[PDB]
Amino acid sequence: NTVDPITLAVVRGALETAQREMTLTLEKTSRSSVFNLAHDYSNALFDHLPEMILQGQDIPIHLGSLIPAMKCVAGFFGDEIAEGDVIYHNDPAYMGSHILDCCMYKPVFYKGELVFWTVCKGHLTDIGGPVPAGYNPDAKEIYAEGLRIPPVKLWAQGQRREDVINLLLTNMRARAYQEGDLNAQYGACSVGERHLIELLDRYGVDQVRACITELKDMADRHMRALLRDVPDGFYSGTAILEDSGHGLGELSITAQVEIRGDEAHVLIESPPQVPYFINSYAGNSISGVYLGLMMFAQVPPPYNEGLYRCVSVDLGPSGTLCNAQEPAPHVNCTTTPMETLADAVRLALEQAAPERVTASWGHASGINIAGHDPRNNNDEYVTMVLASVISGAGANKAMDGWPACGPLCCFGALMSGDIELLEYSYPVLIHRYSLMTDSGGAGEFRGGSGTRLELEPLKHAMTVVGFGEGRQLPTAGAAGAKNVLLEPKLGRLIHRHVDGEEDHYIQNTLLTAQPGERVINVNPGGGGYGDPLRRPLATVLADVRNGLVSIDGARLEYGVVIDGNGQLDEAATHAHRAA
Amino acid sequence: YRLGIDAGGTFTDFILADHQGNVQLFKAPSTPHDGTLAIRNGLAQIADALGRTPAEIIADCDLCINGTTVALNALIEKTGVKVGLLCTDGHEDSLEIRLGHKEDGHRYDATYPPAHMLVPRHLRRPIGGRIISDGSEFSPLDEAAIHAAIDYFREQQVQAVAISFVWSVRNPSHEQRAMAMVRAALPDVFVCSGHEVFPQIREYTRTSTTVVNAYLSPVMGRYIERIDALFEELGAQQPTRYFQSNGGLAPGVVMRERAVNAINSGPASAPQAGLCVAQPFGIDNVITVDMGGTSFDITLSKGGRTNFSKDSDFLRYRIGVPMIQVETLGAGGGSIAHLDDFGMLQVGPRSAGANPGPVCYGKGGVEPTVTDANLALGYLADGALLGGSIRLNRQAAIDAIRSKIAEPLGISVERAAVGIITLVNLSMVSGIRRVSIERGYDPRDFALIGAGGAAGMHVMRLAEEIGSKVVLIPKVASGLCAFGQILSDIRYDQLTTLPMRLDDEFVDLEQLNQALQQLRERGMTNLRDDGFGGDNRIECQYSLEIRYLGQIHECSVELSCDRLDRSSLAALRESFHQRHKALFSYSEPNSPVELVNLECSVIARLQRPPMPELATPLKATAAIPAGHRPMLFNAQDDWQDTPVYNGDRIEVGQIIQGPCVIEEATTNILVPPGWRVSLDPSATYELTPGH
Ligand SMILES: [Zn+2]
Repeated sequence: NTVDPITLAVVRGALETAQREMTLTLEKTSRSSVFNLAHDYSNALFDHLPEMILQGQDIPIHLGSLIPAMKCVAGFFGDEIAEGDVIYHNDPAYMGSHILDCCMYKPVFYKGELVFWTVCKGHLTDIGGPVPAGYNPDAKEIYAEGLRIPPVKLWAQGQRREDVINLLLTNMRARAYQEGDLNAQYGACSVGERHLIELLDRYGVDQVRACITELKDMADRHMRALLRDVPDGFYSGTAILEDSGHGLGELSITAQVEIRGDEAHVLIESPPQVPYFINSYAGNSISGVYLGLMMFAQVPPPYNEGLYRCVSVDLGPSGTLCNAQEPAPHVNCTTTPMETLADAVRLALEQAAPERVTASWGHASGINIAGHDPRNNNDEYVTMVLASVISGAGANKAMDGWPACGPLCCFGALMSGDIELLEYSYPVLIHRYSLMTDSGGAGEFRGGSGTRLELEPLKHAMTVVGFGEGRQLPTAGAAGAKNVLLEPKLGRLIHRHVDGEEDHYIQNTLLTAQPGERVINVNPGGGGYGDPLRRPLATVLADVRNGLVSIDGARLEYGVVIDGNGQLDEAATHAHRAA
Repeated sequence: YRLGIDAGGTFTDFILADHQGNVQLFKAPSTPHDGTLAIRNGLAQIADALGRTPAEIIADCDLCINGTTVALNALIEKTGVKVGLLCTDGHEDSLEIRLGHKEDGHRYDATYPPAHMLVPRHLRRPIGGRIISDGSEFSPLDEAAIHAAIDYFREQQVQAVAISFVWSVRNPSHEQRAMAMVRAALPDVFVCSGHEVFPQIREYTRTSTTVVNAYLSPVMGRYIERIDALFEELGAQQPTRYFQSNGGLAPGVVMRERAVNAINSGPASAPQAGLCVAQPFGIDNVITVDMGGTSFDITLSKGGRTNFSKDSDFLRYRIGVPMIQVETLGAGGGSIAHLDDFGMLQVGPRSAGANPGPVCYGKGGVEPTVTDANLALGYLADGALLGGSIRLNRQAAIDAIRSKIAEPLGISVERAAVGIITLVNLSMVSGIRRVSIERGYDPRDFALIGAGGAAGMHVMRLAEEIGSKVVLIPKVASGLCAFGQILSDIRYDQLTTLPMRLDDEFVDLEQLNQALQQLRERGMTNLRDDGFGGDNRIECQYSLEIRYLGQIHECSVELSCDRLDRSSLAALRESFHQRHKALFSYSEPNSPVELVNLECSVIARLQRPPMPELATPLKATAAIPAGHRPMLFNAQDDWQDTPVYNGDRIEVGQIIQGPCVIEEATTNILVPPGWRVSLDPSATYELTPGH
């Protein structure tokens, strides 16, 4: 109650400024824009005690993965850190991203007190699995995936812990990239500290932390006030995955959401964990459920822990797909299990909120991680993020869904590489990066169509996918989306310079390509909204002529039939609309 | 001998001057739908200054400089040219891809509906040919697709053709054959080409620029037909000149017509104007903050190359053509005191404007504004901002600040009044950062230059947070947007690409030098056909843009001597290293390998303009302290009787007393405590902490 409102807004806005400063430090140097996994990071400010005070949540893969991140990092180092130190980790012990996402932690000291932590993550090129992607389908003795890093100091009171930094430099296929990117993490964390120290100087911890507690309360009350306006009761969602574990079908994520007025409690109930890198751990599943929430409430605002003070989560017993402990020793996929998890949670929350039901996205389905010995006599490696960029922003009561949206597991902040940006940087021909026909949704509002990435190696190239869910696509739209006849993704290889056509169920083995041979993967599009017989007639005609839906499509999906004729045949239009 | 036209969209700024250097200002607002009103309805009034014939007197002007951004309006009005696209097979719809996502953060929503298309896949004609990263023709140009697409373009009534091919920036023969095929099909059809608009890397940006230029260029064509006719029929001796976003006057009478370099230029002269205001004071690096009740426009001149920009994104369309980097952030004077239902006093998102007006104006004003808090602080009394029906109400602002901001926030009327303004000033600080820190270093070295309208109410406060020692206020409020375009000389930006490594390999000196001197020849030819100043000295400053291996975004490097070799090659990297250092952290260099792009901008310094200046009799400034006003500056909390001065009768600058407000018939200047100000002969108030 002694929190001055003017100075409250000033404090929060200054924090927003520092967040942008750090995010830009990484944005233009980190190589995680079109070469490392694009925008697979979020920088965040955490409290004296491990509570997140502000996240500029740009990508939600770091939505609930950061809250119980500081718990174990800061709590395992009780008193024994000091000004100038950094802790570094990526491991999913009780937290953490897929272990290619590693991150640096710096605590801020002020005249002898610990005031807040700065956290700087970024997606790295390699982590040291037998597979250059780090995304390794052979998950025997799950230690096959790569190098796991518990809390280890890589800076100590202002100096490099060279002893260990060189332990981490090896076991990784990139060296200088890794090195520069850790340099950029230290830089970003340093400016994050400098501005905030300026804040403590202008205000004093007595003011900054008072206003911060107030902001946590503001987030808490905001989320609780929203929850007051949805009915109390027990709701559930259930959605499946089948193209998993050599394509073996498996049971669903059962997301029960129990809402009592101000608060909601979330149970998960997943099937048993697997010998595949799509196992999930604590922070991963937490981000999944939080994404279930965010997909229909709101994208924009600034974020902190307060938001989730009335959202309690319970993933179920350890050793299952959603909550693993050491019994599944590794995970590279915060993509495969999490998509189904997020769908289920959102389906529950929308079962409570018919007001805000949206259509499902394509999951992104589509990775292709490629590179090898170039024309430059070195190692050149990347994930073809392009292969997995765009499905379609589902479809809403008032939206066709943009086919320019990112991860498709996720809000969409991901950014594809441009062609020339890639053909100089990589020894390939990017043969096609075009958009699909009859790959999006079917409804009163259809979904966007996805990508066709057709890639050709110039001298030698390897191809790694392993990713699941490409034939049985549970992307179904809003209870009336039809999906009468549509193409999913196929991981296809044309080899031997003859019409190879080795069609792979997306869980691809390590493939290779010779000059002239082509690897193709496509991005399955988003769902549909409602009944497509109600999609505007001129709109369906345009959409067919636009070259995203064929006549063969239109006749069966929308009940708008075109012929080798001008407009649409008055009667052929309605003859097919019995249902 | 000079006329300048600054169509600002609210009024029209008409700038007229002769050998007196007198900044004679006229107004003539024009309908958004046709601009011939400014010319013919302004020239009648310039006849009224001496009593000379308005048809005769334009003949006495050696320059008619018209900055207008009707191309921006064309992008806005959903009005343009039905554009055909010639594109490379497999990448025909990349324009619609827009690199995945880039949209969350600048304009935002829950259900962002971005990217209304300029090409709808009806005009997305692919051509089967393909080349690669070194200029090798992997597959030849598909002339069949081109012919069929031309017939189809005739079918769909296409009006302009944009062409953007893969990797043509290093082997443009494919685009050249296609453009030849179109122009040689003998259609009355303007044709753009990638290598002839923005020949650099990142195809999406090149294609977007090409398609926008196809969308707009012939609109500017018709405009130049009408306006060249207007001015040459009104008696102008010299070719007409038009103000660009590069700071110079090319269009209409040159060998290159391109609207993409005319999009939202308008008041991009702001730094050119800032230096023309500040240079008699000896300030090297300056920042202008021009604002009205509409928005805030912030820009530097030098230091980090804030002088220019990167691949800009105009409104939803990615335009790469080099422009001066400025920041337009939010609503300024007539902005609303927004207070959300989330407990956050986020004053400043949306402009009340003049139409509902501030609560001051009473024309429908409900929400308190920056004007409303400004009056609540005692900065305005009777009405001294704009030339019309002003209708100054006062207490409604105080009570509205109370009940709409102060009362619900649990803060007093005085606190909310000061706080609205605090948050606005901090927003201006943030805008300053977007170009000062993000492109360089501590603004402590620069002078702010306020001008126009509401700037005088927040510059000082803003300077106090920015750290500027010197604040400059042109006494002629409209002087900034006038000087910066009137003193515009000839400026040609000529660019190209050259992937070449400076480290890890021996630089091919002959090749790098060749590309640099060829850009010089391109500049020489640009002036050859625009008009080369007679034994007039011109300058080409080189810029090389390089990066560390594996990064995406480069950094700029200045190049002074006109040819380059080893004894200055290594220092080149030094220029880069510190530069990268200055933007990111304190020690980067291990292998600053890759160079990407090369640029030379030729400047023909042709202006020989007159400027007004004063002289002084004595030391009195006796009768300026025009009464007193109860004023609250946030630093007192007692409302001292702070003095009010009449800015129009102030004798040649004598040192001013402490905290005060200077009101002129035109505008209003704050002077917070601790500052000392005098009116320099150059018609600029110098404000400096002399206390
Ligand atoms: Zn990641």
